[PDB]
Amino acid sequence: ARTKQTARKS
Amino acid sequence: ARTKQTARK
Amino acid sequence: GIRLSALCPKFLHTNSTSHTWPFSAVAELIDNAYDPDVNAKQIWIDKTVISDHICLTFTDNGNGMTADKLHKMLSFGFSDKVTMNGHVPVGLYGNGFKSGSMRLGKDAMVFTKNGETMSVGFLSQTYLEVIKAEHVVVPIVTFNKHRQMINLTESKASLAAILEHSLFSTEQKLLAELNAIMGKKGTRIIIWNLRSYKNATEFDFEKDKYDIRIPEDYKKQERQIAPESDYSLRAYCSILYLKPRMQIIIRGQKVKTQLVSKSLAYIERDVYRPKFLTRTVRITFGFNCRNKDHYGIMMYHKNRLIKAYEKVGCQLKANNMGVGVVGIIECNFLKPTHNKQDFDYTNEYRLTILALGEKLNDYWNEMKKRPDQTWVQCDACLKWRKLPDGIDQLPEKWYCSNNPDPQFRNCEVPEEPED
Amino acid sequence: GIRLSALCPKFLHTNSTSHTWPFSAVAELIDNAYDPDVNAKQIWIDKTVISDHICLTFTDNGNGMTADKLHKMLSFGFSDKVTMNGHVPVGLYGNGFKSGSMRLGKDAMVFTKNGETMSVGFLSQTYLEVIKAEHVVVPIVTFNKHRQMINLTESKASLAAILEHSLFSTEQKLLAELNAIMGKKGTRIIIWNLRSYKNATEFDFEKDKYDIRIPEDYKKQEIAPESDYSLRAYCSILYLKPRMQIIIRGQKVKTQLVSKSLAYIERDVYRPKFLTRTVRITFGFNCRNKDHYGIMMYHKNRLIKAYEKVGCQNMGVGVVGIIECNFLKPTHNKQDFDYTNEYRLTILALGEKLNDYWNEMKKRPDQTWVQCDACLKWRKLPDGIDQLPEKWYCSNNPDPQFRNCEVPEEPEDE
Ligand SMILES: Nc1ncnc2c1ncn2[C@@H]1O[C@H](COP(=O)(O)OP(=O)(O)NP(=O)(O)O)[C@@H](O)[C@H]1O
Ligand SMILES: Nc1ncnc2c1ncn2[C@@H]1O[C@H](COP(=O)(O)OP(=O)(O)NP(=O)(O)O)[C@@H](O)[C@H]1O
Ligand SMILES: [Mg+2]
Ligand SMILES: [Mg+2]
Ligand SMILES: [Zn+2]
Ligand SMILES: [Zn+2]
Repeated sequence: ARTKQTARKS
Repeated sequence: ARTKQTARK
Repeated sequence: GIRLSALCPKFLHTNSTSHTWPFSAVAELIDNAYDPDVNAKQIWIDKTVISDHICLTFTDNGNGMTADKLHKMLSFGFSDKVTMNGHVPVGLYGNGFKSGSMRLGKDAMVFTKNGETMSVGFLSQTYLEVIKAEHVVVPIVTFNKHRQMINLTESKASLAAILEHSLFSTEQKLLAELNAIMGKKGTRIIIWNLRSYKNATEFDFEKDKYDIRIPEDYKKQERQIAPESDYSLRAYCSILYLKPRMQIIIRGQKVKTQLVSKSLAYIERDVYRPKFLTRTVRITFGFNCRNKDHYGIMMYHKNRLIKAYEKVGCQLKANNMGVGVVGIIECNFLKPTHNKQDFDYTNEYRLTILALGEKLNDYWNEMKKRPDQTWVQCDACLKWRKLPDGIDQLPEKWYCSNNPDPQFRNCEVPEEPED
Repeated sequence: GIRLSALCPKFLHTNSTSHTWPFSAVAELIDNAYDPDVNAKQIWIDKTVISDHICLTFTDNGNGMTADKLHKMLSFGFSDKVTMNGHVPVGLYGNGFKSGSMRLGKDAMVFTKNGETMSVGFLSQTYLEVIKAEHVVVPIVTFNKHRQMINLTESKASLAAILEHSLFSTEQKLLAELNAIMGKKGTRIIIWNLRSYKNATEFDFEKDKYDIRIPEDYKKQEIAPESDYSLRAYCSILYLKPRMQIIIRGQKVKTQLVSKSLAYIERDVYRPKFLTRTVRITFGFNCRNKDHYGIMMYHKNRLIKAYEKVGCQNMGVGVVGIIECNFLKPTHNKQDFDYTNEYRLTILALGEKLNDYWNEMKKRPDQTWVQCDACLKWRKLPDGIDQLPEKWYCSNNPDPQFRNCEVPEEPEDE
């Protein structure tokens, strides 16, 4: 299915 | 009853 | 006609008194997933809210349990674990789940699937107090692959109990968690009524979203400046296994295992050859390039970490010696203590400790970005839901209502801000 | 239809793994005698041989147990102890006998008299292995005051097992131990199959026959203070305000007193935010040695930690503090407290206070014997016996090793 990605921020 | 006594060591 | 020894509910708390550092308990749960009988590739450790209760959850994609095995798990002392293919189980005592769960919280639930059946087991102090049980009873419900109840008399009673006193008041609420184990096989442990001080949990979940941490008032008792492992679960999990075979994911961000070669400098190797053994023991000595000040010996047992930063030899003697020096040894010949945070203090342990110090001294004289989050979009509502790392593959169509995460299981719930 | 949680015999070993200092296990047995439900005034701790097995025995003159109470003792988690007349039980957890016994040895037996009945209880790892039991099963035999069995179905099976797998082969052998409790009431615990290293016991009995000791091969994980390696030294400091008399190897244990142990004594107070009440502290400089100093932390009158360094860990020395913290919680082996925030604070306070204190401030007892009326032989007696019967025979000897008239008299000490 559809999937984004993101940046996790410390 | 009867009882002795003694030094230790 | 002879009587069975009996277990009183109060004992559940008593068994937990070995663990003075919460992480030792967590570690036990991890070990059980790691161990070759389960063989989980991944374990997910999470913080969540259910039925208005903060919970810690441990979920794995391992082999799962039969109803009977689950009973043994909820029983004290039953362990039958054997090495497979060089994979050596950590567990021999048969007490670790009980000791750990109960250390973390008052009540616990276990959901498991072995792919032929699924069962649910209840281990609650709260339940026991309320019904004033004089014995420890562990309710169990078991189902067929078709979601049909079986072993009915026990299940029927067991189930009634779970719904009434459990977090989950309905058959539907229960099955959801069973669902959260995505694979055909696997296990989910939910623990609630966590220890609270200051009317807040002993754990701090807010300082770092991606970690479970111990709040500062934090050094371990033995320590005096604290390395990360003492207060951070993630940091600790990195060093937990010498040669990892499993992937640990905390709060949805996977844990990257530390490597010596990339962690130490001027690596040298030494051998331990004591009279009481028929085999050599390898040792690795390194200088800590990274934080100068976490140094010492890491002692591993069966590929598992027992104590770290033990100071040996000159390091013991004074302020100024051995600093930055780290040692790695595995001692399978030693015996772990009740919480597996130490070894039995025996002539052999003492000898090993002495040798490490002498050996360490020799060495000393001789020498002189987080991974990305992943989201999935709900097919029904088009909202974006956060996903934990480590999933091998997803179904073709995914809906908010099949979400493992408890907090976002219906489309009606607001989409969560990105960072 | 809900199942009971089960106990596997293997757990008996597992439950013992918290004790890494054997004296911790010993201390636990002593505690049970001390506690107000028992109310013993003496406990005798001895080493002896029975049936070719070295044995450790714990015998007390306390209230004893009903059979049911015996079952609970051999069960996990049952404790019902309440303070009486300002005597506060140490017991909380309900695990202390099992953890202690099993740590000391594989097999243990309990003989008890409550003055209405007497009972014998078996808790053996060895027995369980042999019969390949899947559950922990604890045989119990019970008797009326007349030496007649009661609760027969349980008792008959229990006796058969006990006679067969026990140290005691015969009914006659068992009742001898019941007899070693001289009084109407009391308890005797026998432990055998002791931990052995290098084909000898973990304990050293040879070096001092009046002590139980840990061999040179000694210090705790932590120059060692005496209490680390001598049970006698340890027992002295075990209770802050002693209520019971401890006899080891037949020689009673002389308790220390703060006065006559410390000099320049000063008082101090701890007034934490978290506590309703104040806690006193006593600070002293150590007379006897020097090297041994720190805080003595007592809980419910019992000693949890000793010689714990605080403040300045060199600088600051020979300084002792005594505190009792009933607000802390002891760990599984009762050798430490739970590492809570409160514990941490207490340690911190202790150090500051100790620091202030520093800145500011700068023939053993005789043996007794009885003569046997039917040998004329002299047999040794342990201290602490208030009353002897009018006539005494080797047959009624508590010591297992001189219960026979045909047993040569022991030499007196050179
Ligand atoms: N996540 C899991 N998946 C499958 N089986 C499990 C899991 N956790 C526990 N078990 C079973 O339950 C038993 C209890 O585990 P535990 O209480 O840790 O005992 P143990 O690991 O066998 N020995 P120890 O951990 O050394 O006390 C294990 O032996 C397993 O058979
Ligand atoms: N010497 C003894 N004389 C009489 N009763 C005893 C004796 N030892 C044990 N018991 C009984 O058996 C129980 C077992 O003791 P133990 O196993 O130490 O539990 P506990 O003292 O209640 N709690 P804890 O000691 O903190 O684990 C006690 O509650 C006593 O009631
Ligand atoms: Mg385990
Ligand atoms: Mg006790
Ligand atoms: Zn949706
Ligand atoms: Zn005689």
